[PDB]
Parts: sequence; C-alpha cells; structure tokens
Amino acid sequence: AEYQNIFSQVQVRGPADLGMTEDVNLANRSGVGPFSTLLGWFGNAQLGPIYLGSLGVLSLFSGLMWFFTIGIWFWYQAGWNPAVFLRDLFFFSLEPPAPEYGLSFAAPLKEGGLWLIASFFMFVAVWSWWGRTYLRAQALGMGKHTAWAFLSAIWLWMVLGFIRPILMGSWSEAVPYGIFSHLDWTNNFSLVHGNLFYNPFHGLSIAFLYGSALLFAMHGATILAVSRFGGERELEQIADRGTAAERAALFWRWTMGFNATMEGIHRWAIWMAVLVTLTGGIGILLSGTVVDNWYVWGQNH
Amino acid sequence: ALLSFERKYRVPGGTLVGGNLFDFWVGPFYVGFFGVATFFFAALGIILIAWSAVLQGTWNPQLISVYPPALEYGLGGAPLAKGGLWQIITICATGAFVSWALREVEICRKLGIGYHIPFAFAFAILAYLTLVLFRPVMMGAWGYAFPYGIWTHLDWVSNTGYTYGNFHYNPAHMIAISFFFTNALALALHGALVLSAANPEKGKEMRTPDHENTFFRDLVGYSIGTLGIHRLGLLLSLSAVFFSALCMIITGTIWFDQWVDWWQWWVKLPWWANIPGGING
Amino acid sequence: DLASLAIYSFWIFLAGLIYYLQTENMREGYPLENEDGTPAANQGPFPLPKPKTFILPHGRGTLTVPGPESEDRPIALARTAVSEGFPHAPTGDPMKDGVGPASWVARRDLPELDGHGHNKIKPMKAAAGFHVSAGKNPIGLPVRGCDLEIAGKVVDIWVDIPEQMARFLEVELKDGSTRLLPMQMVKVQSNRVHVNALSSDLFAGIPTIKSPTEVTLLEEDKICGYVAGGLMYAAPKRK
Ligand code: BCL
Ligand code: BCL
Ligand code: BCL
Ligand SMILES: CC[C@H]1c2cc3[nH]c4c(c3C)C(=O)[C@H](C(=O)OC)c4c3nc(cc4[nH]c(cc(n2)[C@@H]1C)c(C(C)=O)c4C)[C@@H](C)[C@@H]3CCC(=O)OC/C=C(\C)CCC[C@@H](C)CCC[C@@H](C)CCCC(C)C
Ligand SMILES: COC(C)(C)C/C=C/C(C)=C/C=C/C(C)=C/C=C/C(C)=C\C=C\C=C(C)\C=C\C=C(/C)CC/C=C(\C)CCC=C(C)C
Ligand SMILES: CCCCCCCCCCCC[N+](C)(C)[O-]
Ligand SMILES: CCCCCCCCCCCC[N+](C)(C)[O-]
Ligand SMILES: [Fe+2]
Ligand SMILES: [K+]
Repeated sequence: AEYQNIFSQVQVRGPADLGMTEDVNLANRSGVGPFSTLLGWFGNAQLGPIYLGSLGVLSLFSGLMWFFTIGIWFWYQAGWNPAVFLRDLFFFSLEPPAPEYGLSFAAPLKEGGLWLIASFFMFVAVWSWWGRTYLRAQALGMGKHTAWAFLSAIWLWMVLGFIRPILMGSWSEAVPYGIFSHLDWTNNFSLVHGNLFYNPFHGLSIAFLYGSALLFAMHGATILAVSRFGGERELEQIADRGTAAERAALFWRWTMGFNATMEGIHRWAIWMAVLVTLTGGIGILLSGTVVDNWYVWGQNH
Repeated sequence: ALLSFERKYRVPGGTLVGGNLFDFWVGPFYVGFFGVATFFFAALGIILIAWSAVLQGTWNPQLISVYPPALEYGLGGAPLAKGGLWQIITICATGAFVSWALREVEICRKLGIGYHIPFAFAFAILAYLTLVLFRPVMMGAWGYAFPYGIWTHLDWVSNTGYTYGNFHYNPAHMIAISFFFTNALALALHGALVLSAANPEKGKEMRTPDHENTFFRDLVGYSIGTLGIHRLGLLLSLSAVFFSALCMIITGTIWFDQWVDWWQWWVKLPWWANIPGGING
Repeated sequence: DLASLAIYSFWIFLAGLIYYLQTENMREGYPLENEDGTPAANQGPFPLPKPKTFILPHGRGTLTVPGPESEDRPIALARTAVSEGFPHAPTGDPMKDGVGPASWVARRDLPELDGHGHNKIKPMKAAAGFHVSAGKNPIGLPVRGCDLEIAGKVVDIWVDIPEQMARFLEVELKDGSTRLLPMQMVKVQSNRVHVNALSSDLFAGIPTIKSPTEVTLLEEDKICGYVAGGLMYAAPKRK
C-alpha cells in the first residue's frame, strides 16, 4: 500500500513557535498553549499563542454575553431544571418581538426585549471581531483578503437579522436564537416567499456552495497528490514554480482542457466561497421587500 | 498547443488499457482508452437526451426533462418513451463518470502523482449513484430516482423532502450541511490567507508561511498548517458528500416517517421523559 | 423590476470576474507553444494580463509574471510521430535525464528561507530542540526498495523548522554517502522503511546535494522528481 499523506507517519517537535513580530504589540500575545499529539497526526500540534488586545477582549466579552443571555433564557424555559435543560435543549428558543412592536425597543424582556439584548451583544461581537481580522493582518503587513472575505459572510448575517427586518418594518422578521427554531424559521421563510428554489440568487448561492466543495475537494486532492514534490509549500511555488505546480497544472489541463496557477487557484477559491453569501444575502434581502413570491416573479421573468 | 513547460511531461506510458493505442492528446486533452470510453458514453447519452426531447416535444434547455419509469414498473425495464430512455441515459452517465475517473488515473500515472483526485471524484459519483441506483433499488423502484431536467430535478428535491416533513430534521442531513458550511468557510479562509501573504500591503515583500501561521494564531490561537489545511479541505468536502449520501440512503428505507419525530427517542429517555416543565412538559 | 436588474447585473459581473480569474491564471506557462518550442498560432480568446511583480524577502529579488518563459535546461526527448499530439520518447535514461514523471524544474539553486532568513529545511541533528514527538522513529531503520533488497539505512530526518514537520529521510548507502528521500514516498514500518518507488540499485542514482547541511530548491526538485519517476521507470524491477 502507498502512503497517502492524509495522516502523518511521524511527528517532530521543536521549541514553541512564537511567530513573526513585524509591527505586532508582543505585550498582547499570550504564552504558548499545550501541544496536542492527537491534532499533530493531521495538522499542527501547537496551540497558541493567541493575541488579545482591547478589541479582542471586547469581542469575546460581548460574544459570551450573547451566549449567556440566550442560555439564561433557556434555563428559564427549562424551569431551571437541569434534566429538562438537556432533554429539551434543541426545542428552546429566544424569539424576537411580536410584529405589533415594529422596530421599537418597547417590548417586554420576556417578549422580545431579551432577544434585542442578545442581538446587540452579537452585533458588537461580530463587528469587533471583523476589526480584529483587519488589524491582525495589518500588524503583520499582510493583505486584507481575510477581512474582505469575512465581510461577505457578515453581509448575509446582517441581512437576516438587521437590514431585512428594518426594511420590512419589524424585528419580528429576524431569526430566533434556537437550534430547531431557526430551522423552522428557514423552512417558513421559503414557504411564505413562494419557494426559494425559484429565487435566482438562491440557485446561484447553491451553485457556489456546491462549487466550494467541488473546488476544495479538487484543490485539496491536487496539493496532496503533488505533496511528494513539496506542493503544499504554495507561497514558494508561486515565487519559484517547481515541478509540483507544473504537474498539478497539467493534470487539469489534460483532464479538462485548462488549468490554474499556484496563486490563481486561490483566487478561484476565495471568490467561489465568497459568492455563496454574497448572492445569498442579495437573494434574502430582496425577499419580502421587492419580491413577495419567487414563483410568481419567475413567471414574469 | 502546449504550456511553456509541458513537453517534458508528454512521454509514453501510464495507460491502464490498450498500451500505446490511445496514448496521445487532442489539443490540451489527454485521450487514452477511457478518454474514448467517456466520449462514447457521453455522446450516446447526449444523443438519447435529444431523442427524449423529441418524444417530449421540446428543444428548450429549461423544459427538456427525462423522467425515470413510473413506480408501477418497479425495478424492471420500461418503454423508451416511458422511462426506458432514462434507464439507458443513466447507464451512459455512470459509464461516462467512471471512465472519466479512470482516465484521471491514467493521467496520474503518466505524471507520477498521487491518486487523490480520482479517489475524491469517486465520492461524487457514489452520491449520484445513491440517488439513481442504490436508493431506488432498496426502495423497490426506479421511479424514486430524480428526473434529468434543470428545473424538474428541483421539483423532485422539494417533493422528496416534504414527503418526510421538514427535511431539516434528518440528523445525517444536519451533519452534511455542517460540513458544507464549514468547507466553504475553510475555502474562503485558505484562499484569503495564501493571497494575503502573496499580495501583502503595497511596497512590502511577500509574507512567508511563518506569517500565515502567525496570523491565525494571533486571531484564534491556532494554525492548522499548510499541509493540514489541504487535508482539511479535502476531508470536509468528502465528509459533506459522504453524509449527504448517507442522509438519503436511510430515507425511505430504514426511516420513512416524519424526520422531526425521530428526535423522540431522546426526549422519551426514562430518566427525564415524564419530568414536568420545559417545552415537552 | 429591482430583482430583474440585480440578477441581470450579477451575470454581467460574473462574466467579468471569470474573465479576470482566467487571465490571472495565465501568469505562468503562456504564451502557448508548439512542440518545437516556438509560439503557437492559437493562443485562445483570453489575452495575457498586465505584469505584476512580487517582492521576494531576504534580498532574493523579485518575480514578474507573465514573463519570458524558458525551461533553462536540456530536454532529452524526441518526437515519435510526424504530427502533433503524440508522446515524446526519452532519448536516453529518463530517470537520469529528468524527463516524464522524473522531471524537475530549474528552480533557484538556493535553499528556501523561513521568515527570519534561516534555512527552512534542516537535518534534525542540526535543528536545536527538534526531536521525534510521536510515531515510529525511522532513524536507524534499514531501507528496503521495491525489489525487496536493502539499499541503506536511515541516519536522520530533515525537518521543516517553521511548520515543524518531517520532510525527508536521510539515507546512508553502502559506499558511505547519503541521499534524501521525500517523506511522502516512504512507508515507515516497525522493522524498516519501505520505498515502493525505487529498487535497491537505483538509490545511488538519486541526485546528491552540494552541502551536507542544507538543500536548495533546485536539488529538492531533482530529488523528488527522480524518486517519483521510479514508479513508472523502475516498474520492471518492482516486485
Ligand atoms: C445533490 C442534490 C440534488 C440536486 C439539488 C440541486 C439544487 C437544490 C440546485 C441544483 C442546481 C443545479 N444542479 Mg443539481 N442536484 C442533484 C444532482 C445533479 C446532477 C447529477 C448528475 O448528479 C447534475 C449534473 C446537477 C446539476 C445542477 C446544475 C444545473 C445546477 C448548478 C449546480 C452547480 O453548479 O454545482 C457545482 C458544480 C459546478 C460549479 C461544476 C459545473 C457544473 C455544471 C453547472 C452542471 C451542468 C449540468 C448540465 C446542464 C447537465 C447537462 C449536460 C449534458 C451535456 C446533457 N445536479 C441531486 C439530485 N441542484 C441549482 C439550480 O439552480 O438548479 C436549477 C440548485 O439550486
Ligand atoms: C425549506 C428551506 C428552503 C431553503 C431556505 C433558505 C433560506 C431562508 C436561506 C437559505 C440559504 C441558503 N440555502 Mg436554502 N433552502 C432550501 C433548500 C436548499 C438546498 C437543497 C438541496 O434543497 C440547498 C443546497 C440550499 C442551500 C443554501 C445555501 C447556498 C444558502 C446558505 C449559504 C451559507 O452557507 O451561509 C453560511 C453563512 C451564514 C448564515 C453567515 C452568518 C455567519 C455569522 C456572521 C457568524 C456567526 C458567528 C457567531 C457569533 C459565533 C458562533 C459560535 C462559534 C462557532 C463558536 N438550500 C429550501 C427550499 N435557504 C440562505 C441564503 O443565502 O439564501 C439565499 C438563506 O437565508
Ligand atoms: C424542500 C427540500 C428540503 C431538502 C431536501 C433534500 C433532498 C431530497 C436531498 C437533499 C440533499 C442535500 N441537502 Mg437538503 N433539503 C432542504 C434544505 C437544505 C438546506 C437549507 C439551507 O435549508 C441545505 C444547506 C441543504 C443541503 C443539502 C446537501 C447536504 C445535500 C446536497 C449536496 C449533495 O448531496 O451533493 C451530492 C453530489 C452530487 C449528487 C453530484 C454528483 C455529480 C456527478 C458525479 C458528476 C456530474 C457531471 C456532469 C453531468 C457533467 C456536466 C458537464 C460539464 C460541466 C462539462 N438542504 C429542504 C428542507 N435535500 C440531497 C442529498 O443528500 O443527496 C445525496 C438530497 O437528495
Ligand atoms: C467530494 C464531492 C464533490 C466533488 C468532487 C469532484 N468533482 C469532480 C472531481 C472531483 C474530485 C473531478 O476530478 C471531476 C473534474 O474533472 O472537475 C473539473 C469532477 C466533476 N464534477 C462535476 C460536476 C459536479 N460535481 C458536483 C459535486 C461535487 N464534486 C462534490 C461537492 C456537482 C454538484 C451538483 O454538486 C456537479 C454538477 C463535473 C464538472 C466534473 C466531472 C466531469 C465528467 O464526469 O464528464 C464526463 C461526462 C460528460 C462530459 C457528459 C455526461 C453526459 C451524459 C452521459 C449524462 C448526463 C445525464 C444526467 C446525469 C444529467 C442530468 C442533469 C440535470 C440534473 C440538470
Ligand atoms: C448559561 O447556561 C450554561 C450551560 C453555561 C450555558 C447555556 C447556553 C446555551 C445552551 C446557549 C445556546 C445558544 C444557541 C443555541 C444559539 C443559536 C443561534 C442560532 C441557531 C442561529 C442564529 C441566527 C441569528 C442571526 C442571523 C442573527 C443576526 C443578528 C444581527 C444581524 C444583529 C441584530 C442586532 C440588533 C437587532 C440590535 C440593534 C443594534 C444596534 C447597533 C443598537
Ligand atoms: C467562479 C465560479 C463560476 C461559477 C459559475 C456557476 C454557474 C452555475 C449557474 C447555475 C445557476 C442558475 N440559476 C439561473 C438558476 O440561478
Ligand atoms: C463555471 C465557469 C468556470 C469555467 C471557466 C472556464 C475557462 C475556460 C478557459 C479556457 C482557456 C484555454 N487556454 C488553454 C487556451 O488558455
Ligand atoms: Fe492551497
Ligand atoms: K535536534
């Protein structure tokens, strides 16, 4: 049997890697965490260090407040009973204010107010985290591709719980915080808007989601296939093309008639993934604001 | 025409069948025995679809639809115009996909690389086969398979899903979706990271793998590494498809009631089933 | 209709994006050439993108692409047919000449450097602090080829310091010299390291490195290409 390089055969370890300095404020980096031999069979065994400045503290605090606000509501619904908490965990849900309250914040805590509070914490957590992706890249002198890509995901998220509800005139339009409940919300959304399979942006979003699995399967497999030539050392193959990048390119040129480059494949990758939520956000934002029924819309288009 | 660095790799050898008989290229495409097989299966399949289109009475891309035999036919054969064409086209598709995978294997052999790509492709093929072959056979009829139509196959997805209530409740489906979402997340991150290092701030030198590891450790306290991220992307995408095939192979076979009710086994656990309070009490 | 405008608009954007992506992926390997190395008549509907320049660290210079393409090495192959599209047969020993699956690229004859300017890959004995942390330590094990004959013994592991992983096994041959073998091409077993790609008699042929403590990108390519080439060309010797 041939070694497939899915799991490493032997792990090696040296002094903890503290990372590059560049313009980073080292005072904000923790010490290294423990080493995981388990993780090491697949990826890096090293945990940490992590960077936690003020913005990061805010993001984590806010994120946890979001999580705890939902959790306290769950215990409440569970009658504070531990056994009930676990058996009905997926049924609990923190719902938005009723339609009657519009976009106001005058709804009782048990009837929407608490949802607004949790949502506020989540809003701060996500945006401050986005700031983190931008600043950690800046401090290292790197491009801002990660922050820009993250924005696409944020777009769908914003449309779902903020932009669309506001355009629709009520918080009742937003997604509830619950495992099963957000799924019921999803099914209901499609039913009420004439079946999302008729929303062209939903179909595109699906093409890109499937396309992302197709592409990562292709790319991941390709790199592993040429790892025997150092193929995974992508930055250097970009700066100085080796036989790994050439064989990868030719496998595809010979298979489907065209190919990419070591750098270019990553551009196909970032866009394929980013377009999932980009088209999706548009599709959802237009739902109920401009198009009430996609089936009907499709009949006239 | 050839890429500037291509000629040195265009040597003889690697074929699985026919020796040097089909060992050549047509433009950029490698042929090989399976290249001829794929063309044969694909051409026939496409010709049979056009014929199905004639029997349907339309040439419109968005209207052409080849349906499998009605349930009454069970797993037997059917008249061409009544499901038979679907049956032949499905055989052609399977032949074309498998041949495409085998051609990839010959290409791997000539290039001296690993067989990871065709192996990964086999997962997609198996998912397709679960829907048109394994599931229908287990259920007792070809009619359970999806039709070959741009919009009609979506009708099948919607109809099949709602046959079990909100399909979101299928636990295997939840896992598959988790892998699909996580995969796209990982793809965006991988593409953005490599690009952010290769295309740093204006005027700066290319960043290094060290900078990539540093960026992620700074951000979330962990970096999987360059080898790991490619292993991950592959594992996430294949896992997503594996659980997709699984979520459908068990639907209509071992589980055929409303998926939401499956979750009753947990709620009805003796030690808390009758405890008052909560949503289920 | 706002939705109509949006979707119509998206497709325009997508066509433009695809055009952009395809041109970006033509920064290497183009213009296309005929089998004789001259420019091909048909280059396709996509034009070459404007050049971009990568600034390399540690004074290594820059890289501008697209740019004049050239193999920068002799290719020992000859046409086997009177028309295009057929295989090109090795004029000598393909393993030794570096063609077919035994191909190597004329990469820079310098070692890859980490973010601090130090050699990325180093034998473990010279990498302060590094050691095997899990799995069977291959050091000391005999190395068996596909012909089932012992070709040498493992004397060290060459590691990627930055990414902390094993990249090569250094194998000592009967004459006392050593060779590097890609980790991805060996099977570490309890009582030995097995190499399916090469028969015992082909280990001496593996390209050697200039300096015993470092390996250049050029040498890595020659070594990796040669070992992988063995799968096809050592087949007769493989049991
Ligand atoms: C897996 C679950 C369901 C299913 C659920 C859905 C849903 C839900 C949607 C689609 C959608 C699509 N499906 Mg489907 N689809 C199924 C199985 C298939 C099969 C098959 C042989 O297995 C094929 C070829 C397709 C193909 C397609 C594409 C036409 C379209 C875009 C997806 C995409 O880009 O993916 C990623 C792949 C790539 C980016 C590679 C390029 C693939 C090209 C786009 C596919 C060409 C298909 C072609 C027209 C078939 C004729 C070719 C022959 C010459 C005759 N589906 C199974 C039965 N499919 C979307 C749509 O808008 O449909 C109208 C959509 O919303
Ligand atoms: C019955 C249900 C309806 C339906 C209703 C909907 C609705 C409603 C929506 C979708 C959407 C989507 N649908 Mg649909 N959909 C249906 C059937 C399908 C089928 C199929 C085979 O049948 C498929 C493949 C899809 C596929 C898709 C995806 C393309 C798209 C989601 C993109 C994504 O990954 O966002 C992933 C990303 C996000 C949700 C971004 C937000 C992430 C935030 C920013 C991060 C949170 C961080 C947090 C604070 C901390 C978390 C904790 C830590 C992890 C520890 N649908 C049926 C017809 N679908 C979405 C869309 O865009 O539609 C156009 C959408 O809104
Ligand atoms: C109302 C509809 C129901 C529902 C009903 C179903 C049903 C029914 C099914 C799914 C399936 C899936 N659902 Mg669902 N699903 C719902 C809502 C969702 C939501 C959401 C946001 O709400 C999401 C994210 C999903 C997600 C998913 C995915 C896990 C899965 C589809 C991918 C797959 O299996 O690919 C597998 C990959 C393939 C099938 C592709 C095979 C490709 C072949 C090998 C090659 C094609 C070559 C081509 C012809 C050549 C073209 C020419 C060239 C381009 C030149 N569903 C709602 C609740 N869902 C499907 C599943 O699991 O299927 C196994 C499925 O059958
Ligand atoms: C791990 C699974 C993921 C994956 C992986 C994957 N796909 C792959 C590969 C890999 C590793 C390849 O190597 C191979 C490739 O060459 O990519 C460019 C491929 C590929 N994935 C493709 C499509 C594809 N993959 C998909 C999905 C996935 N691929 C998964 C997410 C999907 C969807 C719907 O999600 C699609 C549409 C092809 C572009 C390509 C394989 C090309 C091929 O096999 O060509 C041979 C055949 C023809 C050109 C002609 C077929 C004509 C007729 C014989 C049949 C058609 C009839 C009917 C089946 C069509 C019905 C259509 C309707 C439903 C609309
Ligand atoms: C405390 O108990 C112990 C066990 C510790 C812990 C228990 C906690 C548990 C069990 C927590 C469970 C949490 C769960 C299950 C959360 C699930 C969320 C899900 C399933 C989906 C989320 C969808 C949410 C979306 C799309 C939200 C979008 C939100 C926004 C766009 C922001 C909206 C902001 C608003 C309305 C406020 C206005 C803002 C300003 C600027 C003032
Ligand atoms: C960057 C990758 C390019 C992917 C292009 C994807 C094309 C698939 C289109 C199918 C969507 C069809 N539609 C109209 C129903 O939405
Ligand atoms: C779904 C869209 C993704 C497909 C993009 C197809 C690009 C075709 C590129 C052909 C370039 C051919 N070549 C060798 C002449 O350069
Ligand atoms: Fe990559
Ligand atoms: K040492």
